Amino acid sequence: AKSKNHTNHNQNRKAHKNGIKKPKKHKFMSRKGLDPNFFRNQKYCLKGIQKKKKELKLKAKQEKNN
Amino acid sequence: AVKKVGKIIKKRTKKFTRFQSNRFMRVKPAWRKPRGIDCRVRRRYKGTNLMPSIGYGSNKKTKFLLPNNKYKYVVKNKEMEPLIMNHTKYCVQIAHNVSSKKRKQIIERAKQMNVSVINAKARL
Amino acid sequence: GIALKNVGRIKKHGRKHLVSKNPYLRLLVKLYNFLARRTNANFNKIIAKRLIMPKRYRPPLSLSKLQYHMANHPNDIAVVVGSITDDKRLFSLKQLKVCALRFTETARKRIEDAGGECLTFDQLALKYPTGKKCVLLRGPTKARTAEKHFGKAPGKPKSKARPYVRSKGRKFEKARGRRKSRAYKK
Amino acid sequence: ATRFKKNRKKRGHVSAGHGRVGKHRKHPGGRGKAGGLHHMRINFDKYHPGYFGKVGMRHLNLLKNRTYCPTINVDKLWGLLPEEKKKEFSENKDIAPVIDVTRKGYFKVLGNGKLKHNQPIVVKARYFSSVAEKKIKAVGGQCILVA
Amino acid sequence: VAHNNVLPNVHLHKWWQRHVRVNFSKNIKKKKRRLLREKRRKANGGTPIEKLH
RNA sequence: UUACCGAUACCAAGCCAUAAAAAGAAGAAAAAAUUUUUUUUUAGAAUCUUUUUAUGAGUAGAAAAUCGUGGGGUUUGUGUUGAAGCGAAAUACGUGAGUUUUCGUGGAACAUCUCCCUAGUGCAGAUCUUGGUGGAAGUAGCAACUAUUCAAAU
RNA sequence: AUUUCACUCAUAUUAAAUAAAAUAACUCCAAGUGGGCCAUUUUUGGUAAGCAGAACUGGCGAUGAGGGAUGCUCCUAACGC
RNA sequence: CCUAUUAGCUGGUUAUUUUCGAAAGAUCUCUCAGGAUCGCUGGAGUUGAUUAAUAUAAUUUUACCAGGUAGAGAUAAUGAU
RNA sequence: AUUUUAAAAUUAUUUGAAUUUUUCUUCUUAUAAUUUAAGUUGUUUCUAUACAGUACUUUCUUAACCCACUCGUCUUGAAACACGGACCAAGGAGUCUAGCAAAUGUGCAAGUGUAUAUGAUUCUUUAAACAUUUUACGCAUAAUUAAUGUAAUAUGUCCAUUGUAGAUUUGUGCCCCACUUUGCAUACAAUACCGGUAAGCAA
RNA sequence: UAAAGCUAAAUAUAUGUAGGAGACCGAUAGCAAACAAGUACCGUGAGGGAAAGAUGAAAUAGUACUCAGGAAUGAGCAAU
Repeated sequence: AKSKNHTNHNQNRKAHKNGIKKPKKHKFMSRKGLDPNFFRNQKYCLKGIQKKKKELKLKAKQEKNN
Repeated sequence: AVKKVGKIIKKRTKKFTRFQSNRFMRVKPAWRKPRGIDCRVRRRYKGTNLMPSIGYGSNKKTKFLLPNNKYKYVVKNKEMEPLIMNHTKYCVQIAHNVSSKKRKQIIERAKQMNVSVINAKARL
Repeated sequence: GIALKNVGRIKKHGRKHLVSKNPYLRLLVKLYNFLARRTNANFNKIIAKRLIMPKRYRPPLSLSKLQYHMANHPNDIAVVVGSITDDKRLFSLKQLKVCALRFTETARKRIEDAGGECLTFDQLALKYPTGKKCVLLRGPTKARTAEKHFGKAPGKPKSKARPYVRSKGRKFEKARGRRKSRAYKK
Repeated sequence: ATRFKKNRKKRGHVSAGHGRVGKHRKHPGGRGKAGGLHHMRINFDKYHPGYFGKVGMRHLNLLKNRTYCPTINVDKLWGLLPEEKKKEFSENKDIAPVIDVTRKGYFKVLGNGKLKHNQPIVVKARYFSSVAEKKIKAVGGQCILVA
Repeated sequence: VAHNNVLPNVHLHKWWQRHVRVNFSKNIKKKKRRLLREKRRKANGGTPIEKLH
């Protein structure tokens, strides 16, 4: 029995019935494997700034908590 | 045609009959929704056993009340206590499985209660 | 006809009634929804909505997390829609004022020994109907195991879905498409 | 509870809720899991990737009774004992509890958790972990072997 | 099989109507055992049936 | 070029249902007789009550509210002054499955819709099966083996 | 490049217009479906076909109402009473 | 008797009303009358709106992009002629 | 029965003024009613002075103008010159079990279930209910690697990892918005830490 | 500490029999069979295998008597 080998009819209407879906567009994009030896430095940067901020936080907390 | 009587406004009469219940004895007059494929009634052809729908329902402000402007209520043996207050709103009908003695006492009580009865002359 | 999406009938999503057929809770929601309708405070509206949620979305909240989250301000009362579970992983507890639906005898004894008091929603309504000095909390909704099978299909690239398996031996779903040696991986 | 079934709502519907054009046929795809690697392979490859193939050496008669070892993290240790004894132990700076976890029915002690600073505890278990031992000895506690 | 379900593992492929046997008689068998052991000890002149282990 | 007729489309109004919306957990009115009697009501059920707007098509397909059937606990009745059923029917109710009634026949049981539990539970069909009855029809047909007739008895 | 501070960039119509734009977004469970066809326009093979095969769109199927005498697809127009 | 064997195939598959409401593509298939799969649909539930905004739009405009179809050619290439 | 009220207009007074220059000219100060306000109210008859009728409401049968192709089915396409159906009454088909998952409701909750089984002046109904001396097991609390096995910050402190938003919250300008305070849940990330495999070192 | 042997209980019963029960079926149902059932009947045989319950309180109330017809049966004023 001969069978229709292809069609693309009604496909666009089916697509637009639910509306063309958009990606969620989140804010941050992961750095799992992007250009290392730069984020390698950046992680140490973040660790250092966090360490300074948190040690100052603990110093203030102690000098206010006696 | 819609029938208008006093305040009760009825939109339809002629209780609907099943499609093809004319030329087929085995099909009883009780209505059903024919499923079919090319079953005419589902297609709603011009003028052929039109089917019931929600739109024919009467107004709930007057829906269940009887031409007596009064809802009907069944009674069996002595259950007239809940009828004393609403005698202007509920009419009473004797249940068909009531003997002559009990029906006589019920009719006696109801007549002096001043509440109408539908089948007053039942089995007498 | 008209050119209207969904033929011009507004459709919401959510519970329209409490399927929970429990007289005390039915009475309680009759109270809070009335409070929300009369007042203009979002607190009552939110708590009335939250008393309608299914059993899987009023989750237990542990004493440790509750105390940790009140550690910032000590004078307020917590309101949690679900029940609060006692945690044996905690050592000591300090003066906590809570309001939940159900409890656990161990948690009740622990909190009474701590010196707080278990406020039920009736007491909450009688005392603080405007939501004053009350902070609203809820336990982890999605941490339940059935969510581990959700998300991307297990077998999707970079998917983290637990697959349904009879056990976790060395012959149950560990060979093909999960290690580079046997065909591809993930 | 039979009238609650879905079928009791489709008595007058010809197809009984199982389709008209497709029709309802006995075992359409094939009996059981028959579609492996021939025509149902997309479902297996999408939901149970590692189902096929065998990996690993062979344990002949495992006898699971040998390597049975329930696990307890190091933080739950205080929660094991009653809270009043917890209060008295916390109060006194001269007495420390001894928890022979074999009595409760536990064998190994694992290092997950956060103990209470400056309080020694004696622990007796068939096995220990290095991090658990480090945590225990960091607060004056002692790990005691038992068998 | 249909999408995201566990792989079926039913060991019913052979005849099993031939071997199904439920136990309605649990409680009455318990009562019968009670009566039998009570009679056994009663007939023994009061000496306890149990033995030291 | 005007005038016209012409839709289950359009407009205005009424009613139904769905969805949304605004809002809600305790007091005397009128009429008729003649100040006093009579006459009708005097309402508060949240999966509810009042009100507003919009919309209203559907096979395969899904969900909700529903209406019935054989039983079962539970409440409360009917039954020799005749129940169950059945035939005809109803100024009868619903929108509709159906319910409820009157008359006749009948001669011993019947329902629960107060809430619920359960199921061998709802039919037009499957060259469905069993049992019965049609038209076709007082028609085809009652044809081989040569052939019977009269009088009487019974 | 990051963090914390400065300062402040129409926001009173809203960094163009217009929007019965939140009837959205997401997650879960599941049935049917998986032979199509006609129409204006474009177009492949064949002389052509109510043929075989594609393309953007609309219908039919899944759908009746008025008209084309009549018609599964044409025109008007989609249906509570 | 095994056995009510198996059958991707034919026929059938019983009460109402309301609400929502399709596909006949695409990948693989000892697959082409079937099936799994997403795509289309319903039900459920959650976060955000209820503040004529912001996300959002089969929309247009302002700016800025990319193409080589019709058309035009034979003196601009190639091939003709 | 606490918007059939307010005003809105009209009449008849009064108030000051005005202007298009006055009998529907306008703007209110104060008064009493009208309704064009604030969804149709009144008048006269008849039914009719009767207890079933020729009237009145309704069922049925006949006719009349208009319309209407045998249903069910597979099918792109059914009324078909596609197939089953002479007729009637009764019976007649998504059920049951094991296992899993999801949704919902309920109890309990870091525990849960009391299994086989045990005791009882329970022993028509009772083949059900009741009850279970200080680790029985399943499922869960911790994962991971073929595997010997190994096993979640780390003792500065009963703080409990860090961001961007984000519900609430305490207050300043008992009901909005902008300012600091807490930051649920979650979403997108970042960090550490455990097993595994790499790589460097390696007693 | 094999190549010899014995033994009650705890356990199973779609057989036969004898008791007792039921949210089971109610005469096309329920076992094939509620009754004269593994009977009538079919096949030379292995074998196959049905249909058929209800007067009435009491038939110790089962249709007496008259007329008409051969009798069936019918009618009565006759009769349960």
